[PDB]
Amino acid sequence: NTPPELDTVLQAPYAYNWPTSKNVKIASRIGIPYSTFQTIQPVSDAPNNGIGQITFNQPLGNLTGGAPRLRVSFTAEIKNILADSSLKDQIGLKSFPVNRSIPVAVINMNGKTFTSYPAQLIKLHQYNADPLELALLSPCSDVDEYNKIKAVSMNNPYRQGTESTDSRMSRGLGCNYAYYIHPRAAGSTSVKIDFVVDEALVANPTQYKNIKDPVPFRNLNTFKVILDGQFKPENMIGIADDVKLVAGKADFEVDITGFKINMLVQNWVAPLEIGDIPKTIIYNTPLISLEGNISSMCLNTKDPYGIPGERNKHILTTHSMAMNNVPSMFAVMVSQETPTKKFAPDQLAGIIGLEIKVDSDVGIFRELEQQQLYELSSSNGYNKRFSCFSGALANGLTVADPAVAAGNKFKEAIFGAGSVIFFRPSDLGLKDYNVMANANKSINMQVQATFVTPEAAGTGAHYKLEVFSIRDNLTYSFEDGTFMDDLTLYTPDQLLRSPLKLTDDNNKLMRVMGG
Amino acid sequence: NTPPELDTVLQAPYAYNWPTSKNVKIASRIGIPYSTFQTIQPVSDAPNNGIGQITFNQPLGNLTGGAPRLRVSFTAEIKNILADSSLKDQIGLKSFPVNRSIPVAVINMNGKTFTSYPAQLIKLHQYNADPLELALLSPCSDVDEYNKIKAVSMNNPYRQGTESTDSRMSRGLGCNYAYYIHPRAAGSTSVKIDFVVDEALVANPTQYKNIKDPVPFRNLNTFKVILDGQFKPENMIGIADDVKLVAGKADFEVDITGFKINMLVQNWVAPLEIGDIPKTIIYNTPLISLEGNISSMCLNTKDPYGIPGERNKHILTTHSMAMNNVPSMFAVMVSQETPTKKFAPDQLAGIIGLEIKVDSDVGIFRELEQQQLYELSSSNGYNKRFSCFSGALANGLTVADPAVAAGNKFKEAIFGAGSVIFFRPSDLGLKDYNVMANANKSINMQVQATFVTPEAAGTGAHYKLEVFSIRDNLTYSFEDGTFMDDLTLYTPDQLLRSPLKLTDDNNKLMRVMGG
Amino acid sequence: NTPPELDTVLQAPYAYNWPTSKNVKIASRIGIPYSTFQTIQPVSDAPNNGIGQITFNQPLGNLTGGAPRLRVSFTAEIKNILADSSLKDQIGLKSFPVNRSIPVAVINMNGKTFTSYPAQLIKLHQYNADPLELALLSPCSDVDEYNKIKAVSMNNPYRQGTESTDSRMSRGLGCNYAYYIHPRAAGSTSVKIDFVVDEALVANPTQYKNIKDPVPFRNLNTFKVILDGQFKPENMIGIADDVKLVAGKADFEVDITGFKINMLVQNWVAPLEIGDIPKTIIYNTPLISLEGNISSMCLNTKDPYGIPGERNKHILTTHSMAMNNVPSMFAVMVSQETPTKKFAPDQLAGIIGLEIKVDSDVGIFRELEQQQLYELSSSNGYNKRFSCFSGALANGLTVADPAVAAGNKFKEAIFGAGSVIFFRPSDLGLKDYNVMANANKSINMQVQATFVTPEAAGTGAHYKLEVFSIRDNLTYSFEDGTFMDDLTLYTPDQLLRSPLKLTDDNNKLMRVMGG
Repeated sequence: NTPPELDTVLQAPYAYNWPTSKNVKIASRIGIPYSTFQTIQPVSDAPNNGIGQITFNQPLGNLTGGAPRLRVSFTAEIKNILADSSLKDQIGLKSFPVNRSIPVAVINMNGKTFTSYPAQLIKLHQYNADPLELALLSPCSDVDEYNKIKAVSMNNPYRQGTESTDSRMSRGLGCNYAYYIHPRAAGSTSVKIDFVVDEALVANPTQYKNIKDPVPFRNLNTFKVILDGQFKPENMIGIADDVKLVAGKADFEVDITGFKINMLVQNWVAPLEIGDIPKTIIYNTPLISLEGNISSMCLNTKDPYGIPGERNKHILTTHSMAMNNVPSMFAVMVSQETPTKKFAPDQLAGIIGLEIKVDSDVGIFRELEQQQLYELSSSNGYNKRFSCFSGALANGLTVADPAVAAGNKFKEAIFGAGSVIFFRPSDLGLKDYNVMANANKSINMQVQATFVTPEAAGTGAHYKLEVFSIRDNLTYSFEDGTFMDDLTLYTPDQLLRSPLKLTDDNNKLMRVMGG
Repeated sequence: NTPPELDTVLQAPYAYNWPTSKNVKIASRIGIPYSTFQTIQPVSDAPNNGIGQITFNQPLGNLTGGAPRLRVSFTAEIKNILADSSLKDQIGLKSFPVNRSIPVAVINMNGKTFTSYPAQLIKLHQYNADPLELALLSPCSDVDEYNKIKAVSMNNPYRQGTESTDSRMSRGLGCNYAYYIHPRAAGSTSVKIDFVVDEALVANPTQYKNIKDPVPFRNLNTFKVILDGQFKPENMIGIADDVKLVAGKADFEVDITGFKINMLVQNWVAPLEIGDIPKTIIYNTPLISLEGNISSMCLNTKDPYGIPGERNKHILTTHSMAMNNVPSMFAVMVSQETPTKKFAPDQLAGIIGLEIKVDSDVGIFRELEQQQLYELSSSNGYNKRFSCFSGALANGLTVADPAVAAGNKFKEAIFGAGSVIFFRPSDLGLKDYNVMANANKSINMQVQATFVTPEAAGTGAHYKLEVFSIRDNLTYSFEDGTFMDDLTLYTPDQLLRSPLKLTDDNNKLMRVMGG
Repeated sequence: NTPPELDTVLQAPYAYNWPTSKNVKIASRIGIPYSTFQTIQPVSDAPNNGIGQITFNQPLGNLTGGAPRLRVSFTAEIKNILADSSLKDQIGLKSFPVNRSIPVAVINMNGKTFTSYPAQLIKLHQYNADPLELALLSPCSDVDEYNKIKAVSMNNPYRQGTESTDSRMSRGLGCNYAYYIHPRAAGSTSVKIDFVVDEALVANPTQYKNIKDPVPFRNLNTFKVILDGQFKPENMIGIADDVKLVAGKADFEVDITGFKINMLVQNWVAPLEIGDIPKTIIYNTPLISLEGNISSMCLNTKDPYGIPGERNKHILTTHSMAMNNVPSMFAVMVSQETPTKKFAPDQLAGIIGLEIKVDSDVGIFRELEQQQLYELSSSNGYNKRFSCFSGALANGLTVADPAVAAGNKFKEAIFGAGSVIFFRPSDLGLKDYNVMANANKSINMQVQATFVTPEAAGTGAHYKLEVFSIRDNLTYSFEDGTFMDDLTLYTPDQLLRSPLKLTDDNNKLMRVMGG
């Protein structure tokens, strides 16, 4: 054996590639103009507390912006605050408050209805995208890293603009959204705050994924958007966990008043320079479905801030989930189904173990510990840090401090927000090689998750294991006005025989959707 | 209608692209050496307080570095500080203090003079570039996010190295620049600080835009740089707004002494491996011009920290701006023309509305509110967050706190620094399709800006609306020694008929300048 | 002279590149599965304090993950802590604690032994890579910015998860690694903390550089890993400099107990879709060598927090370093050879000057001041800020505060961690153009470094100037099982005549190694 001959190259700086008449060109520009925005009012008066069906109906010729936005404005009254609380860096909005407040939405484009679930869509998408991309969707794009929020915490998401490390990554007042706090009298136990939130609608077939440069829709003879409006305090208002309550009150009481809503769209004539618009335009419109869920009361007997190994290992196992084709990705999370406190972070469990069954293949990922489950999820787009994901004790030295008495340990204890595990069928390493993304092949799946919860010793709460699927799904816009959508399914043999793609395509006009 | 047939591909990791003799090559390197730096002294002794004309004159054969740097050193005495003030995280330099201190500069290259205005150039460029790119221009590249700077504020730009979230993005002591504080006696009301600032000169035709990998200049038989030196305390020294004054003093008094200045260049022989240097070398050298300005006294009757809707809507409208060709970009800002406090941030207004007239087309962008104006500016390179841009109350909870009395509300209130709106002619969405970037066509423009200011109720100040143009302008270096510069102008018909560019060029050597 | 004609293009958004059947394709996927992890125990019981030889021996067929990980777990008892110290944000691990604890490692692949020095490798690599890449190697990837760590410091690397600006970039508890603090009784002067660290092995031929997507090894009939285990407290445990000691104690006393260690690998069967594995696979496996070192006692007579110009200019000059070929990069650092405090940061000097001799060419880089040395090092991958690199006083206002008495100046004074200067032979700008990266040409090098140290006046310590080389070195895996490694050397004339590469290759499957 001998090493093979390797050819040589002489690297030199790009500065020596001299700009000349042979390699320089002057650009002019056309673009999507900003003189083209219009405000669409709903067909009837929106409910003053934001609870009820809301409908928009507006035909639009030519091009319509692919990421239309909903603009809500309202007053929130927060009661049962201890008298003369400063509330510095302690009040704000929850993450993606518009889409979190819409359990279901129906969009009609030229007689074709699209039914989707924005609250579910954004619940997954918020953990699975570039933060700067998410900041263009919502002014409240930052997601909670920890299960309790306190004023001093460094990345406290209710920090004001001047008190935040990055005001873009805060949901506090004086950050990305307009607000006004009503005057607070001395001795007052309540506060009124006006809000305005301009957020992109996360619902099929909108282009929330391509919010950087969204492909517009064309020639909408019929265009309706029907929302299940659930803009209730629990889906919007956030209060830090160290805000003190009035004596004899368990939780804060919040009321939404003066609720208004409009849809903001861009509408413009296509320029002649780009040429004739093609007969059939394709749009990436992912189908998210809850494949299975199951819950149980989880009772902690031992301290969650104590020895990590002695934390109560709660187990939930789904029923068999029948699927007629293979999704491109799955998402697993264990969350508190009925929250105790309405305005605190979403209580997710720290998943410490995961075993998966697919048809006859059993015990997949059984060997994996938290670090590898984090690595797995991160490799499929999970956008947060291990301190959050793990659900482990985040401030052990603060709690272990002997100055903190035994009765106040739990109060001081702050945990990571919890786990969301994204996995693809290729990660499973199935000996059945026909089980591949977008394969037209039926399968049965069962998911068991072992997890730890942040509740104190002698207390408990209900937790639900959820398994979602993210299927590749396209929407087709035909020249005659018709809209259709379908899954992109092929036989195992087609996909196995297809050409390899180890890199991006050299032709930059090409797009490779799904997988 | 039926969905079209789509071809399939099988994606696999880059790890499976095995390195072999067929796809591996070994590199060696040549580069711009670091043994090549020269210090050029000015022709005469520089003024000890940094006020006056400063001239460099140095012929240089072969290749000269495209981004030459000015290195200033001086002592600053700050007086009227309250006795025994700690000054922790409260003293530093303003952003780009070298270029901010040069209102005009003349560079001569082989008989061709280039006249530019560095203070204007950098005032725009600081808001319109990648932060890491800007950190290579100046050690004081961080721009103010808020109109008042206080010691506690999280991104306080006078935070010391150990107290900063990112010492690169601070302008404090113990960050990117050398300094020395003279010993402070107990009871002293003044402090002396030595500074040294090594900053790239932002003046045509220097390659401040391509600071990463600048294209060098060749064979400078004549090379002169003539600066209007205005290195005043007001253009350099920063003092936090919560530093307390001596009794009976309105503002701090600052004196510059021991001012020295040199120019740092790289000069080297071109390597033979890159081949013959081409006959004509092209350089990107943007032309920034103040197209129009107008000002007025703006009196606030209502509190700026009060109801945002009731903040005084000040209006300024430019005269008709005649232009013989169409610039690629415009910039609009409303700024305080005579500052009250000399060492505080530049007070910009929060622009809440913008009406633009171009020829017979009137009322463009009238529908746009702050979020969309921010989106517009950000899409054309604006590099700061909404909390800053908006000019809105940044710390509402701190101010609304009942512990803060009515007389101290204003003192506690901190606002966003204010708006800078970048827009292209394509953003306007004009009926007249001949109005395109780099079109050789005459136009008349008028700009009206509606804005709010940060001054208290019963006070006011003078604010000037400025409308800048950023024209595409190239500098040509001919083999015989001649330098020329010209705008890159073409007929509307030429530009309309040109080939479309939806993506970057596949050939990596190709540059596409302007647009 | 006249400007040349330049061709025009019309730029337009990527949204107008409509997705159609002509430019869209649907992907399916294969990937490196997560069902494939194995835990390998060592051949004998690991030493309970982590001191001794540790050997792994495990044959592995098919594909083995190119970046195998070592997982250490242990208990650390820290004694001599002042009674009832809170220890908030004051205890954690040093950077890369696994690899720092291994002075030498031998890896056997099918009879071919690779001897490397992980502690040296990571000492350089931690300063010379993308932080997000480094975070995948170790949970303690953040490197010290300053020579002293205090609790209040903004980027204090022992900040807990909830107290960190970025928990990924902290080495504190409740961040990237599992831990447990044993209960602390009132009046206790010691604390016991369990740790678990899962860290990639940095040793030839592992793919620690390509940690994102590592190329796996194949068909290991013999696979042994022999470690010089030096998992001692000084290489792992970190204690903040403002933690107070028990009366009559000079330093903290720490000992390791319950030490265990395993190796985590991925092992899987290559999928048939990628085709036949090529005969010879190439791996990038850089060779780092200590070319020369020299030391001396460095006594500071004047205050390091005083006038920067009056700080003692210590000089160290290496002996002549004979090398038979030209390395692609060099690294220079001046470090404290025997630390005074065992659990504080590594004390590096601030290098203010650097003279280099190569053969008959003397005084290279003699003109360069600290800003240019920082620029030089950063252009070759140095990943930290000037505040750190310079070694200058980081908190001058804090120290110059008259409230701080003359005797407490040094205690308050915090300095940048110090300099690491990376330079290539092309940076030197030698007359002798045959001295190029990977040239098979012998040379003699001498390096002189002028530097300042952070020790107080009337004290001193031993500092060693180290000069490392980073040679391009490839490992070849032959189909018959054989492994070889060699430097990639060519004649000067071969490299000079090779084709120019001003940009990346258009073919994305091509790799260009070294240079």
